[PDB]
Amino acid sequence: FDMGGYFIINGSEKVLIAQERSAGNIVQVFKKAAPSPISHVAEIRSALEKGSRFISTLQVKLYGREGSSARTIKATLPYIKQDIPIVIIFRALGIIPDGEILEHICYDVNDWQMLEMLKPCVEDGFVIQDRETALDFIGRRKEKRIQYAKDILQKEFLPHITQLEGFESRKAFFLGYMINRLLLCALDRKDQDDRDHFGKKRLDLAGPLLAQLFKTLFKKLTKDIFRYMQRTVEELAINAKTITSGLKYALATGNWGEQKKAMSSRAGVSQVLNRYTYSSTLSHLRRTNTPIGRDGKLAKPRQLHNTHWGLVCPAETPEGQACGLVKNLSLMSCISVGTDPMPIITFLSEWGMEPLEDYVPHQSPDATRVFVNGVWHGVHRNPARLMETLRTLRRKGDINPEVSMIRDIREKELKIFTDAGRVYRPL
Amino acid sequence: LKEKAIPKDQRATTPYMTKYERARILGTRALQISMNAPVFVDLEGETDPLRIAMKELAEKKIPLVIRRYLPDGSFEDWSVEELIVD
Amino acid sequence: NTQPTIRKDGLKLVGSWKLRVLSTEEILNIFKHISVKDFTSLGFNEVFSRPEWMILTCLPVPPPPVRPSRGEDDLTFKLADILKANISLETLEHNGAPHHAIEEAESLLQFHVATYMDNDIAGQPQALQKSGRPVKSIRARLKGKEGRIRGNLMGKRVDFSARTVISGDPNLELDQVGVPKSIAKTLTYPEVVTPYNIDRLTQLV
Amino acid sequence: KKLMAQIFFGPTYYQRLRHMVDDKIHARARGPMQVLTRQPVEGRSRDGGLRFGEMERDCMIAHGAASFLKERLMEASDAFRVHICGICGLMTVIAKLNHNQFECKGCDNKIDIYQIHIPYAAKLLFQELMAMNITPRLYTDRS
Amino acid sequence: GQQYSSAPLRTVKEVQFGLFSPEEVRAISVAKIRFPETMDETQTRAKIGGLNDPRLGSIDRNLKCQTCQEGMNECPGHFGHIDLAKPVFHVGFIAKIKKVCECVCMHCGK
Amino acid sequence: DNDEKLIIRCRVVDHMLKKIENTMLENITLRGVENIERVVMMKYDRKVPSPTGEYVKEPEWVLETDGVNLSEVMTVPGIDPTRIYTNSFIDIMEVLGIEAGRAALYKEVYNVIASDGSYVNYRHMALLVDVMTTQGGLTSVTRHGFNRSNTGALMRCSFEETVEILFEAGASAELDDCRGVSENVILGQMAPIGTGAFDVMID
Amino acid sequence: SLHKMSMMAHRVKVIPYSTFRLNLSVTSPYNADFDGDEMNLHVPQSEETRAELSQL
Amino acid sequence: ENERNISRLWRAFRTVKEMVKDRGYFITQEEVELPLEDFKAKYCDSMGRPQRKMMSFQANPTEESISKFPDMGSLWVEFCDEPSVGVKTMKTFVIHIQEKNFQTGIFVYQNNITPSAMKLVPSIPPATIETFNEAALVVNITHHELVPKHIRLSSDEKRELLKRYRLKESQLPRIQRADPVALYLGLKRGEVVKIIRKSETSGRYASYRICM
Amino acid sequence: LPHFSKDDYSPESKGFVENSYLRGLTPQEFFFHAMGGREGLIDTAVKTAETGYIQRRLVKALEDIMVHYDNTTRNSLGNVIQFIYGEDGMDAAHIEKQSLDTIGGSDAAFEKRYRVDLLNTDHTLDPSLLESGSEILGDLKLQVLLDEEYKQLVKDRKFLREVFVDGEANWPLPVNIRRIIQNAQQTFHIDHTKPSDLTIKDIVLGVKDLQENLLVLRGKNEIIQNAQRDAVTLFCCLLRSRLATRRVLQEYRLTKQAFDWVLSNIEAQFLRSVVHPGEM
RNA sequence: AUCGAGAGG
DNA sequence: TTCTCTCTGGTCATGAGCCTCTCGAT
DNA sequence: CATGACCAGAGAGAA
Ligand SMILES: [Mg+2]
Ligand SMILES: [Zn+2]
Ligand SMILES: [Zn+2]
Ligand SMILES: [Zn+2]
Repeated sequence: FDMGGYFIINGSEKVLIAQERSAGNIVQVFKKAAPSPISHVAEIRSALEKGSRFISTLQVKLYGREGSSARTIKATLPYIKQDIPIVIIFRALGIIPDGEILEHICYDVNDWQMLEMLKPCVEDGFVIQDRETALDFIGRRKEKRIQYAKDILQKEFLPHITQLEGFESRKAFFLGYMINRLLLCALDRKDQDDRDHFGKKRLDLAGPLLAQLFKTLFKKLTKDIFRYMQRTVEELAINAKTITSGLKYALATGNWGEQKKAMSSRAGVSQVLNRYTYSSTLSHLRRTNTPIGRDGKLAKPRQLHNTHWGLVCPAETPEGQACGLVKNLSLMSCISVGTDPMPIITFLSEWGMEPLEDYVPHQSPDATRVFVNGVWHGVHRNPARLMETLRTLRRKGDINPEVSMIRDIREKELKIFTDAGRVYRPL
Repeated sequence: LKEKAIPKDQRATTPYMTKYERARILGTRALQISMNAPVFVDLEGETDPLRIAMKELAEKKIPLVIRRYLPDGSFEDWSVEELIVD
Repeated sequence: NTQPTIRKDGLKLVGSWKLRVLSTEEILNIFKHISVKDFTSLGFNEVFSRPEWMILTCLPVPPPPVRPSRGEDDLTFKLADILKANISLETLEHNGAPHHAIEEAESLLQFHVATYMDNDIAGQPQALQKSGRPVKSIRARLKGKEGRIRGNLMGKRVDFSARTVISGDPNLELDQVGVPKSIAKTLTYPEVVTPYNIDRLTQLV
Repeated sequence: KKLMAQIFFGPTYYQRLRHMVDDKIHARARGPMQVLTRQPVEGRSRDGGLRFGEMERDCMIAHGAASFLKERLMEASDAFRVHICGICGLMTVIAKLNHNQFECKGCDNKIDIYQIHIPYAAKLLFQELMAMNITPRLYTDRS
Repeated sequence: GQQYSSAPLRTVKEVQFGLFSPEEVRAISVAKIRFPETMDETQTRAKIGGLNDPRLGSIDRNLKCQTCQEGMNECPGHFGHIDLAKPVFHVGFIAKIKKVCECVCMHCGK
Repeated sequence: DNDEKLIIRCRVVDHMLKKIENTMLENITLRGVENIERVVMMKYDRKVPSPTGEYVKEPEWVLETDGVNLSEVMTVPGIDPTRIYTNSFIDIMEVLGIEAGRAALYKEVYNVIASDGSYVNYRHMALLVDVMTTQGGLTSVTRHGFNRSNTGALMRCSFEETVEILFEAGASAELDDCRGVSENVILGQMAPIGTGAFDVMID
Repeated sequence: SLHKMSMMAHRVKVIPYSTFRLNLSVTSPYNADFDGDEMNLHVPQSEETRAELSQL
Repeated sequence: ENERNISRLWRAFRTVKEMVKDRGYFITQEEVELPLEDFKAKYCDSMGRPQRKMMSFQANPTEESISKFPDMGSLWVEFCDEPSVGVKTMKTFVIHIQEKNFQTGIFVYQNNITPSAMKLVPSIPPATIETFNEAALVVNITHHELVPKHIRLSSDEKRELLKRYRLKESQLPRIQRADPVALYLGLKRGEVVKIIRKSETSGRYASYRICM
Repeated sequence: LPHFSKDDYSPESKGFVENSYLRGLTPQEFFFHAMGGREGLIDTAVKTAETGYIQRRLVKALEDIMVHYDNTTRNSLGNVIQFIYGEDGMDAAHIEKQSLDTIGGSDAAFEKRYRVDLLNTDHTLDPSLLESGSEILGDLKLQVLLDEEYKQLVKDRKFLREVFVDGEANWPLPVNIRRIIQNAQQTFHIDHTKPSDLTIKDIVLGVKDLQENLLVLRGKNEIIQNAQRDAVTLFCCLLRSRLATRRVLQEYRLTKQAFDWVLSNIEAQFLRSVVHPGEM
C-alpha cells in the first residue's frame, strides 16, 4: 500500500512540500494607493527559464494623480538610478518617430483617448530625437556611457524576450504592449489584475527544488575544481562530499540551502513523512506551502479563491495561523512538468504567425497576438483555424497534453504555456 | 518625613475592615498559630489554624493593628478590635 | 568656531562642516571638558550619568554565571573576539603600524563591542558566529516575549504546579475540583507539626 | 423502567485520536531547575514546571492576592539572596559567611552592607545590565 | 538554603539608574581579563588566569573564589574588566551621543 | 436650463487654457464643506417628553456624513450646533476640548462593545478613557502612548521596547520609585496590592 | 487567562481516574469545554496564601 | 448677497459677549441677545456693510469677581476689519493695550494672522492679550452637549483642593493651555478649573484639571 | 465558476444556497459555502491574536490603577485618575439595574402617585391607610413637610430627566429596594387591611436621616462633604422615589417596625456595596 | 542548547 | 535675503493569544 | 507582514 513519493535521509522518511509562488514573465497592472504620487504601475517579473534563474523587475509607472495634469509615463530600468521616460527608451531601441512609437503602443488609430493620454510622453522626450542621444541619457558616475546603455538594453531589459543583440524590435513592441495595458487600466477600460488567480501561480515540486539546490552546489564543486587546477600549476581531487552533503543537509533539516540560516529563508521545505494513518501519509504527500509570510492579517491569500475549484481542496487546510496558506491538492489534480516550447514556436511560425518585426499595426488591425510563455512572438489572422489545429494536435498527442492553450477572443489574444509547475485537472 | 502620623480623632478611612485586610489578618494569625503560638480563645474542638484565626476574629481577640497609608505618606492606625467586620 | 552638520554612517559620525570623521578620543575629550551645569540642564547627573561615560574606555567583564557553558556560550565567543581584537590593536600600537591599518583595528574593535552589547543594527552587519549562527546579543537576550524580563521575571515556570485533561462531573460541588490520585501524591503542602495535628501527621508519615 | 424519551440509536463510525490523558498528565513539586536562570525546566519529559505566565500574574493582581503572587514568583521559582553595598547599591560585595567578613572593593566599605531576597533571574538581569555598562543601584531606604 | 548571613535583610525601595564610570569598573573588577582563551594553557584540566578563571566564580563546583569560599549555589558572580587600547562607542547611545554632539561646540565645553 | 444641452463657454482675456481647465475641474468648489464627500437624509425615532409629560416617539430627520470637517459644518445655519456629533472623537477633542473628548471616546468604546450585544459596567471603560485623557489630550494604549510616560523605569520596560527604555534610564539617571507593581514582581517583593496595601503590627 | 475568573480557588477532592474534574456550572468563567481541554493547578505553600485563596 | 457674513459676524459677537460674561464680567443678558436687526442698526454702515472697529467694547468685572479675584479687571475686546492681520497691525493693537494699562486684551481677527505678530503677543509682562478667530466664535463651543461646566478656581480654592486630597501639583489631571475651553475662559498655566459633569453612576460628579 | 456563463448576477450564480443541510448542497453551493466558511476560519484565526495583543496592552497600561484608602483612584506616582471610583465609589458587584420611577409617566400619573394634600379632602391619605388618618386633615404644619417632600421629588424628576435625556429609567444602582420591600412584607406578614402606625413624620424624617447615614467618604470638610453628597445623588433619587409617603403607606403597607427595618437594611446593604481600598 | 517543523484547546 | 513654515517619500521599526505538547537536525 | 513617525530635503510665505 506504500505510495512512494518520499526520500530516506539518514534513515528518516522526508517529504518535499510544494512551494507555491507567482508565475514569472506575466504582466500585471496595479492601481496605487490614494496618497501615492504615481497612479498605476505595469509590472513584469522577468525570469530566464534555462540558465541563471535570476529575476529582473521592470516597472512602467504612470506618474500623476487621477485628477492631475502633466501625466507622464516613465520606466524603471535595472541599473539606472532614475526612471527614464518611455519615448527615450523607444528611441534608444531605434524607434525614432513619434508616430511609430504610438503605433507600437496604440493598436487602433481611432482611439483618441489613449493617444491623448500619450501626448505628454511625446512632449516629455521631445528633447531627445535621435537614437544615440537617447542611449546617452543614462545615469553613470562618455562613449562608454552609450556603450553601457547599449549593453543594458539587451542584457537586463526584458531578459526573458532574449539577451542576444539585434532584437530591439521585439522588446520595443513588448514595452508598448505593457504600456497599452497600463493605459487600458488607467482609462477604466480593464480592471486591476487579480494577484490571487491560481493560473498566475506556480507550484515548485520536488524536481525544481532539487534542481535549484543542485545548480548551486554543482557550481561550488566546479569552483573548487578550478581552484585545485590553479593551485596545481606544475604538478581526481574532486570533492564529492560537496554535492552529497549538500543534498543531504537540505533534505534533512528542511532549510533549502548550503548551511545558510536566514539566507535560505525557505525553511521547512523538507519534513518528516507523517505515518500516523494511511490517509495522514497520503495527505502529507500532497501538501502545499506558500511562504509569502507566516504572520499578519493576510486576508486575500488565505481565502478560497474561485480558481481553486478542481485543483485545491476546499475543506482541507490547517486552522489558526497558516490557515489558507497551507493547501491540499484535489484528487484528480496534477501539476505540469516542463516542455520545450521551441517545437510549438516553430509550428506557429509554419502555420501563419507573422513575426513581430514584420508586424505593422495599422496594416493588420484585427490580428490576434500570440504569446508562448509570456513572450510576444508575433501576430496571426484567422485564429479560429489555428486554434482548431492546435487543439486537434494536443488531443492527438502531437502536442504535449500538459501544454495549455487559451484563445481570448474579445481581446484578440492567444496564450500558450509550456511552463513547469501549473496545476491542471482532467475533464 | 518625620512622624507622618494622624490623630485618632481626625480619621477618615472606612471604619469597616476591608476584605483584603481581613484576608491578611486571618492569614497572619493562621501562620502564627500553625507555629505553636498561644491561642487566646477556647478552641471548642477545632484544630485548623485558619478556623482558629477566624474564631479569634469573631471574638475580637486578635491584637494586631492595620496601618492604612494615604498617598501623600500619612497613615491611620486602626486596631483590629475597633474595625467593623461585615 | 564653526561647527559641522553631523550625520550617521555605520557606527561612526561624520560632518559636512561647510568633511572628516570624528574619533572616539575626539568626541570623548570634548566630553570631559563640559561644565557641570550643562550636564544637568542636558538631563544628566554629575554623580551617576556624565556624557563622557556614554563612550566606553574599559569594558566590564561579567562572571561565568552570566555566561556559563560540553558547550560554550556565545557571549564568551564574542568576549574572546573583543579581547583578541583589543590585544591586536595593542600589538599594532607597539609595532608602529601603518596609517590606516589602525582604522581596521579600531573599526572592528568597535564593531565587536557594539555587537556584544546589541547585534541587530542597520547597515546589516549581521555578525554571525560559529556554525553560521548570528551572535545572540545581551540586548536580544533580555528582549522579547521569551526574553529575560517578559519570560523569567514577569512570568516563570513554578514548582507545585500540575496540568492535565479535564472532564465534568454531575456529582461534585461547584467550588470543588477533582484531583487524580497520582497528582495528589506528587504535590505536597508543608505543615508545621503541632499538638492539634501531630497524630494525623504521624499517621501520614 | 422505560425512558419517556425515545432515543436516536445506531451505528456510527468513530475514531480514536492521538491525544490520551496518561501521555498528557503532569505534576511537579520542586523538581530540577535550569542552569542559566535557575528556574524550573520546561517539559513533562524532563519533569518540568508549568508556566505562571504574566496573564496569570494579571489575574492574581486583579484578585488582590499579593502574597500568593510573590510566593509563585519567589519560593516556588528561583528565589535567591544577594549581598549589596550600602553606598554603591550594587551586588559587588565580597561576603564570606564562614568567617563573617563582607567587603566592597573600591568603595572601601565593610560595615554598611545589606542582604536582600530577589529572584535569581533578577540577579541575572542586574548583572547583565552591569555588563551592558548600566548601573542598577538598589537602596534599602527612600531618600 | 544559602547559609545564614550577619548582614541585615531589608527590602529594595529605590532603584537609581546611571552609567558606569571607568574609574568604578576599575575599582570593582577583581581580575584583568588579559587572555581570551577560557581554559588554561596547553588545553589542560584547568581555567587560565587570562579570562574565566580568576575568582570570578568556580566552574568545577568546588568551593573556591575571591574571598568567598562559597559553592556555586551561594556565589554571586564577581565582575572583572578589560582595558581597551582606545575608547569606543556604546550602541544604544550612538543616537544620544550624536544628538549631544549635534549641538555642543567642539572647542568650548558649553 | 431650458435648452436641452447644458454648455459653458469660457475665453481668456493655447496650452494655458488647459491649465485654466485643470484649475476649474479640480480646485473650484461649487458648494458644500471641504471634506464632506457624501451626505444622506435618515429618520431617527427619538423619544422626547410630550406636553402631558410622558415620553413619546418624535422621529426627526438627521443627516449622516461621509467625511469630517467638524469646525466648519458646526457653524452652519439650520442645524443644532449643541447636538452635533462625529465618530472621530479626536476632532471632538480638537474643537470642543478634552472633556468633550472623554465623553465621545467613551461613547465610541461603549458602542463597539454594545454592537455585539455585550454589556460591560460603566466604571471599567470609564477608567480606561479617564486614563487615556487624564493627561493633556489623547494618550493611546500602545508603545508611543502610555509607555513613554514618567511611569518609573522597570514597569515601562516590561511592555515594549525593553532595552531602549533601560538605556534611556541609564543615560538620564532615572530614579525608580519601586511602588509600581511590575517593579515589585521583578524584585520578588510583596507589591502594594490589596493584601499589601497596608502594614500589620501588634497592639 | 483573560479574567480574574480564569483563576479561582477550589476545594480538593481526590478521585480515582486521570482527569481533572469540575462542576458544569464553572465552565463559563473558564471558557472550559470537555473536548480535549487541559487545565492547570497551583498549590499554596504558606498559611496566609492558603488564606488568600480561600478568602478572595 | 453677503448677509451671510453679517449673520456670522453677529453670531461671533454674541459668543464673545457670552465668553466675557462667563469669564466674570458685567455684561447684561438682555444685552447679549441683541436681535440681528438691532445689530445691523448699530454696526452696519450706510452701505449695509458692517464696519467692526466700532464693535470693540470695554468690559468691567462684576462685584462677585472682585470679591473672588481683586486683580481681574480692565478687559477691552477689539474686532479687526483688516483681514490677514500683519505684525504691525498687531503693533497697532499691542501698543494700544499697553498705553492704557489693561490687564488683558482679546484680539478677534479674520481669516489669518502672521507668525511675526504671534511672537510679540507676550510683549508686556503684566498685560495678557489673547488672539481669536471669528470662524471659531461663530458657535459657542461651551453650549454643546458634551461640554460640561468648567469653573475657574480661585488661588485659595486650589490651595484647599491640594490640601484636602493631600495632593501635589503634578498629581492633578491636566488641561491643555490651548484647549478650546481653557482658551474660552483665559486659563493661565497653573490655574485649576473644576468640572461639574453629569454621571451615569452618581448623577453629579466633580473632576478637576490644572492648566499646563 | 466555469460552469456559468459570463455576466450572470443570478442568486445561485453568486452564492445563494436555496437548499438546506437536510436536503443537501449542490457542488456549486458546496464550493460557495466553503468560500464563506474559509473566511470565517481566517477571521477566527487572526482575531484571536489581535484581541490577545489588545488585552495585553490594556492590562499593562492600566495595571497600576488601584483604589486608595481615601477612595481616590490613583497610580504608581500617586496621580489622580478618578477622585472617586466609578464616579460613585461602589464595587461593580452588588449593583443591579433598578428603575427610577420619577422618570417617565405623565405628570398626572406622577402626582397621583406621590402627591398627598392634607389640605384637600380628596387628595389626603385616607384613614384606611393610617392610624392618624382623620386627625391629619388640615394641619398646615404637616403639609409643610409633605410639600417639602413633594418639591424634592419634583426637583429630582427634572434632574433625572436632564441626566438621562432619552427618558431611560432602569440603571445599575447599589441597593435593590424592591427585594427589601418584599422581604419586609414577608418577614412581618403585612395583611394589607389594617392601617399602618407610621406618623407622616416617621416616614419623612426617617428617609432624610437615612440619606444622611449613607456614607462613602468621611472627611469632615466641605470639599469632601460635597463630594459625598455628589456620590449618593442618583441613589438618593431612587431612595426618595421608593420611600415617598404615599408609596410607603398605600402601595407598601409598612408598619413602623417594618419601615425601620427597611431603613437599617438599606444602610447595611449600601455600606457593604462600597469598594474596598486596595481593589485593583 | 539552538534553530526549525507539526499539532492541541 | 532670513526665518520660520509647512510638510511628504525613504527609511527603519515595531510588536504581533496564551499556554501546552511532541518531534528532529545541528 | 504592514502601518506609520522622523528628518531632510525643497518650495514657500512675510518684514
Ligand atoms: Mg475546547
Ligand atoms: Zn560599594
Ligand atoms: Zn565567589
Ligand atoms: Zn567653542
